[PDB]
Amino acid sequence: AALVVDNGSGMCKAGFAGDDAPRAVFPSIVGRPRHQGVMVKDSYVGDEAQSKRGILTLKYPIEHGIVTNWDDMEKIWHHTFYNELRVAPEEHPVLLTEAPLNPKANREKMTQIMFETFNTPAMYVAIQAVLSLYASGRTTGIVMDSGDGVTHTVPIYEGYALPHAILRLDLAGRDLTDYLMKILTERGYSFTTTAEREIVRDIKEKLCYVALDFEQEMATAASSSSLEKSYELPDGQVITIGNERFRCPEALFQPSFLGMESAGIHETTFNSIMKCDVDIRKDLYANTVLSGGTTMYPGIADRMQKEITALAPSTMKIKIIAPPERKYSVWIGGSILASLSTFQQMWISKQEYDESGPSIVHRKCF
Amino acid sequence: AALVVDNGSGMCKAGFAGDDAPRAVFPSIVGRPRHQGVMVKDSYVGDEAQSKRGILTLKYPIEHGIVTNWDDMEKIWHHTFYNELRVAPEEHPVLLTEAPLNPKANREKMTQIMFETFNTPAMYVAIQAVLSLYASGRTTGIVMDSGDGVTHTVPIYEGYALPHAILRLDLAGRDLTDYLMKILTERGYSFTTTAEREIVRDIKEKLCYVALDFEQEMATAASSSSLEKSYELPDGQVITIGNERFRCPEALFQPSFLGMESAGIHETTFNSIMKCDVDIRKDLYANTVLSGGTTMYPGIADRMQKEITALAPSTMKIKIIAPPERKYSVWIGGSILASLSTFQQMWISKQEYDESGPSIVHRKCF
Amino acid sequence: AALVVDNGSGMCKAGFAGDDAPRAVFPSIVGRPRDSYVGDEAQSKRGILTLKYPIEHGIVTNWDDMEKIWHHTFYNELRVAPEEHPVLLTEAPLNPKANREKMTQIMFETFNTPAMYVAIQAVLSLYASGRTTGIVMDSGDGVTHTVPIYEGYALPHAILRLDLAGRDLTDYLMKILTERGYSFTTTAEREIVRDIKEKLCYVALDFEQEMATAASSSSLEKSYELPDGQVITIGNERFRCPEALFQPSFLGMESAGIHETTFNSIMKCDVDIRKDLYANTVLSGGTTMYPGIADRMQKEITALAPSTMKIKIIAPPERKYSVWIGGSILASLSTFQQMWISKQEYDESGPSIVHRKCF
Amino acid sequence: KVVRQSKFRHVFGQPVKNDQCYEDIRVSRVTWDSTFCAVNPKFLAVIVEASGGGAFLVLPLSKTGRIDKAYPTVCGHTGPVLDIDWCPHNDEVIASGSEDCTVMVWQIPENGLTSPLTEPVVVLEGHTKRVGIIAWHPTARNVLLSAGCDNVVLIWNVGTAEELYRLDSLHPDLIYNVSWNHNGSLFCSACKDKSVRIIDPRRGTLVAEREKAHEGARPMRAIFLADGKVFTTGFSRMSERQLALWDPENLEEPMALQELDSSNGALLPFYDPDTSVVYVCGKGDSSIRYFEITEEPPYIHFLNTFTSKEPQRGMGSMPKRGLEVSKCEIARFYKLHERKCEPIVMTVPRKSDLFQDDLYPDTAGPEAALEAEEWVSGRDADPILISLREAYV
Ligand SMILES: Nc1ncnc2c1ncn2[C@@H]1O[C@H](COP(=O)(O)OP(=O)(O)O)[C@@H](O)[C@H]1O
Ligand SMILES: Nc1ncnc2c1ncn2[C@@H]1O[C@H](COP(=O)(O)OP(=O)(O)O)[C@@H](O)[C@H]1O
Ligand SMILES: Nc1ncnc2c1ncn2[C@@H]1O[C@H](COP(=O)(O)OP(=O)(O)O)[C@@H](O)[C@H]1O
Ligand SMILES: [Mg+2]
Ligand SMILES: [Mg+2]
Ligand SMILES: [Mg+2]
Repeated sequence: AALVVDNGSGMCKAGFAGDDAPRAVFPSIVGRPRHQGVMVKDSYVGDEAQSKRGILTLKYPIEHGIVTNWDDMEKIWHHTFYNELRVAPEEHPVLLTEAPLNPKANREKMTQIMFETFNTPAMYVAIQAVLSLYASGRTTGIVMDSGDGVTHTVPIYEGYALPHAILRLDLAGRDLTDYLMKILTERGYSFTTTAEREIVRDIKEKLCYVALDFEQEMATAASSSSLEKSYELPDGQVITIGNERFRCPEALFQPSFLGMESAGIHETTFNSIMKCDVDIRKDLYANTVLSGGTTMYPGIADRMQKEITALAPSTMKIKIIAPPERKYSVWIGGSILASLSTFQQMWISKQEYDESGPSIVHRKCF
Repeated sequence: AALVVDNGSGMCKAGFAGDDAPRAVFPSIVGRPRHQGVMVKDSYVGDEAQSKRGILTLKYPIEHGIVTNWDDMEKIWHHTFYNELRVAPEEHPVLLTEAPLNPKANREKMTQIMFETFNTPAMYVAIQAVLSLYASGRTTGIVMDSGDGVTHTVPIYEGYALPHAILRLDLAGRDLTDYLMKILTERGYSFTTTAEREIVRDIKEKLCYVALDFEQEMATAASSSSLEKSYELPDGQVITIGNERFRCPEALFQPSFLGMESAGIHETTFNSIMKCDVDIRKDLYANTVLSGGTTMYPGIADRMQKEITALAPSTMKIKIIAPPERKYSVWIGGSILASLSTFQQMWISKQEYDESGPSIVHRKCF
Repeated sequence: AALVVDNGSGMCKAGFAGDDAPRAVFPSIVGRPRDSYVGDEAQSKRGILTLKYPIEHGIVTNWDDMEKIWHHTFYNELRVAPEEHPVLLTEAPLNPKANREKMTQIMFETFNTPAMYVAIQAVLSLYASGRTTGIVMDSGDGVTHTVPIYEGYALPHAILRLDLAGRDLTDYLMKILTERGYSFTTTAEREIVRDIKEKLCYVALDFEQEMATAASSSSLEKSYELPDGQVITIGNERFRCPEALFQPSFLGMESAGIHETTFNSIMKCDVDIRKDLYANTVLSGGTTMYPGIADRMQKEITALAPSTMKIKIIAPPERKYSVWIGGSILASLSTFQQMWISKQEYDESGPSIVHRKCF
Repeated sequence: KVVRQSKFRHVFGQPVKNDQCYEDIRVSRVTWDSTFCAVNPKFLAVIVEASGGGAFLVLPLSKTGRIDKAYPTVCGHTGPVLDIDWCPHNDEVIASGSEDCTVMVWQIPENGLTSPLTEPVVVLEGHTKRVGIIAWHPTARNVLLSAGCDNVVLIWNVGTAEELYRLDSLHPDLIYNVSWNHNGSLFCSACKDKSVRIIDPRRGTLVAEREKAHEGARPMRAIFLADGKVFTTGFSRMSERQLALWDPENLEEPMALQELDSSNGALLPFYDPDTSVVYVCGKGDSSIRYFEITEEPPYIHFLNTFTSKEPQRGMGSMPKRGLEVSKCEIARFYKLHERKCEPIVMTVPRKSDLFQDDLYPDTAGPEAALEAEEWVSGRDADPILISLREAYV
């Protein structure tokens, strides 16, 4: 039984190969107390830090897809194997996922930790974009992976990846959460501490949506109360939000709302296709696959369909593939790959690693 | 054998660690004769002053939790160890209790008196609100400690105290006793001397209660005599009181009766909860613990439940915990804590204090 | 003779254009019984009524009460008719566009003001310092803002807000004064504590060194006389109260101090303009009037900024009312007469005219 | 009687101000569980991450504040450095172990580095796998122990670059750490097979061994105390971190066995022979716990715990000679973050401002008692003691 672990910026999905959904999904946070104990555990990880967050300092070990603290990163992995999956890491091979264009220094640490700290028998690292294509049952298409830290567009054609056309956008769910906190203060609600960041993230995951026409939705919001929703805070207080429901997701298509000089996700996807050869752009237009939790907003597929169509030539057929389980597309693709009979030759044994080093994982990987 | 001493504004409780009730419970007064002796001891402390109070001037060494006279404070402690407990202070460790947000200057004097006047082998100072939580077997909840001098609301979550949310109310049993004396003169009974203050206090502890609806109760007392009760004075005279039974405790919820600007105990409890983090307000609503003798009025738990529910959101479950022995909750919690095997590391030796000073007691404490 | 009204979070500054100082400085509160008292009247009744802040955090939240304050300023404080003088209003940074239009609508329809102009408080502070590029640390009564300004335009994406200002320091001073036996709990005693804070508090260059000095001698003790003749003494509380600005953990706050907030806002700007903001840090607001706050902020930011960057903290002596004084100079200029939003223009473009005439 | 008699029951930690710290230090990203820091009364050595090969940053203690990104480093190894250790008898000599299968001994100039240091004094090549364990001999001069992943223990002679002893068939699995005893005659070692071994290097014999000392599969440590006992940190079957004390004359059962918590990360014990206080710092933990080892049961007394809000990547302990005696300081720890080295001051609260005779007994000096040639013959001696009263100001 092989383990498939997908480490993201905000969430960590874990499970067993062959299943249809991750068995363990918990936030990738480490919380530490910020008060003094008066009544006679110095850190909390995952859902335990989420239930005690009123007295904890929540810190994300991964920021923008960059591990800011490896000591806290090992806590997430240790919590995964022993507390969530409740399995011994030394008895099951582990399949890991990595972001596209992952630095080799980052990949070596992940390989080094798995083989020396957890002593896993076998290990393999796969591209998140490729795995998301496995879950959709395709060998050709461009995957717009938008998670919690960073957004990536990876065009894949007939099983061949094009690294030169991969574009990176430093804008994801965490930036949207911080923007929602900024615009909620305009309505009189102050969310400042890290514990209230998770509250706003819950608001964003429940009441935010992408408007087909942003300017038209603004006019309706200023002349009617049909788009207003109410949310209940943990203490029972009810807050009401109006145009903030579609203003926060609008930062994806208009990064200027955050003061960013880059283009929106629609143009990043379009620019990535244009960096490919002309003979393959037609297939990438009709096989645009969305992935990650930041693509779960209602109407984002329709808006992305509209925006790219205005950019692409009129003769091209634009098709946005948004499966309803795209939030776990990376993990589902990993479980499928780890169950294939042709994948057993891709395992890197622990015995091979200590006698060869990280040179064998740079090869046999992409 | 450890000693647990709970110095309150009006009443002093003492005993031994491991017991279930304080062995010595006597008022904290010092009485001095105000006449001249005609027949051939200049001060009386505790109960001996209460039996001779007809010729004495009774003074409380503590006023609003502030020591107004340290010379009289040493008399209370000397009476406790030698006359009440009948023990040698230089043989048993002493566990002391301090009010929340106790000034460091006041804590140093308690440290210096115990180690240089009584020469106790070990001493520890604990927060009264924390001890009251130990007796109820909880690590989470807001404690409203209403004694004789001052009322405190201290929220504690998972063993962590939040000092910034501690609210203080300068309204307690002594203010209610003085208010009862003021409103008893409206009925024709005049109590003015310090000896008659104790008589009115006994009336308050026996005939006063908290009305669920103050306005409805006043109408009932103005149209019926069912709420009238009789009390027998020490000289044999019988007095009858009507609406004064529930008007005196009503000052706790309406401090405007005393000309005060602050809000009632129900609003102080609610405001202290609102000062905490939003993620922990749910647990504080369901774990409101009442402590002190001023919370022993019949029907005060029902009134607090009704008042806080009107302030808190409808979705919050308000649960007021009022144990029947809450008059000794601070002492009972001290006896439990002093008997723990893990508490022996918190003792402060006399030898350590002589060589280090009061710097070590500010640490190791809260 | 134009009117300049600085809408502060806790204090409203009002006066006439061309004057060196505002004529009226009164608290911006509305009091209702526990039937409507505004300003010092709401504080004169003390405890019989409850106090509400409509602009509590620089952003207007209760427009019904905000109209009451403005009615109090024109008729009771300035003692003029608003329909005879142009009025220059000031707004906090990151003010929503809906609030700007509401202010325009109220001034032209409720007060029938002939001419109106709205300016940013942070921009006026920088201009009064003789600069067009810099970062203004506006620390007022209810809110603290660090507004980086480049070529006279504030960068909205880099403006940081801190809910730590003079109001929280006054409450903290009330809390730490009880450790000496004093008791200031009522509203009347709160104004006394604020008076103590404004006269005897100072920012220590080295807090830990200052605590040792205060605990080893009585040279830092100062005496203050209460309105009833009683005299109180304060020791280390003089520099402990303003220390909460740099160490918010003293108030149980997770947020960073004003020195880290200023540095964090600078790092949110373009890399090629950070060197100019480091050398043009201008303090503004009443809470920046503590002696020694410029030297402390200079020392703290230098520890955060790279050693090759030049840190210069600008503390003009008039920075307490720099927003209003900047408004009075600008509104009194003869050439400024053409940038007023006339009532005639309001009737044609509606409240939306403020977006194109005042940016 | 009510309170256990001790002098360090109230020791509290206090980090130094930001201007006394060391910022902008790219601390190493190696999974190896070492201290990552070595500090003497003169310099501060931190293992740093190099673009190619391996290097560690050596800077004078007075060089506080932000460190230049182009500051010269000791970059001579072709692989990342694993362990560093200052020579006890020479404040300017530091040995470094790396995964390039060699041990390099350096000579640091008195004022520090002006240019990057690439040439070492000695290149000691006797290991076939990576060397992650380095320990100088406490008494013998120029004697250095290096233990690599090839499960071999080697004794070097730094002055002559000779191989004094080779101990290859004594550890059947990977070695966690080694620690010399008081006089440097024996050394204890913790192995991956859950076994604690006490070894005499000169005779090449196993003096003692405890199989399954700690039942957990996670890494453990084993150190020698001044009285000759063995102090070990380890894990249980339920993955719960414990503490143990072992009597070398009776290894059947531990003298003490206390559990601390159920967190990950190896516990690195720092031992102070003068005060008999053991500081236990866990890699990735944000707290430092110190215990006092006495002859009264349970032989391991918990004193207190210094807590912070930042996990530590490494830790270095300043020897007694570099402490500020006049301020009642008994230990200084240079906590390593991922980009900063924050010294932490452990001080005994005392009212008197005079020199404390009881807190500061005679400590080992920077003068070697024996030499490599004499130690080989079989001579044994205690470290030369010096007085800290001269350092009082
Ligand atoms: N239904 C939803 N609507 C909007 N955003 C969502 C939804 N579900 C998850 N998210 C956002 O997706 C982000 C991370 O999702 P995921 O793709 O799992 O990231 P990662 O790849 O880092 O694990 C979260 O920060 C969350 O805000
Ligand atoms: N049964 C009761 N009903 C009403 N009030 C009471 C009762 N018992 C005690 N009190 C009041 O409680 C006050 C002090 O009680 P206690 O909590 O012991 O105060 P302290 O904490 O100062 O010792 C007394 O002044 C007394 O008036
Ligand atoms: N001389 C002074 N020293 C310290 N603080 C002051 C001084 N003068 C005023 N303050 C503080 O400044 C606060 C309000 O000043 P101001 O900047 O006008 O606030 P706002 O701009 O929000 O109206 C008051 O709460 C007061 O405590
Ligand atoms: Mg992802
Ligand atoms: Mg009490
Ligand atoms: Mg202002």
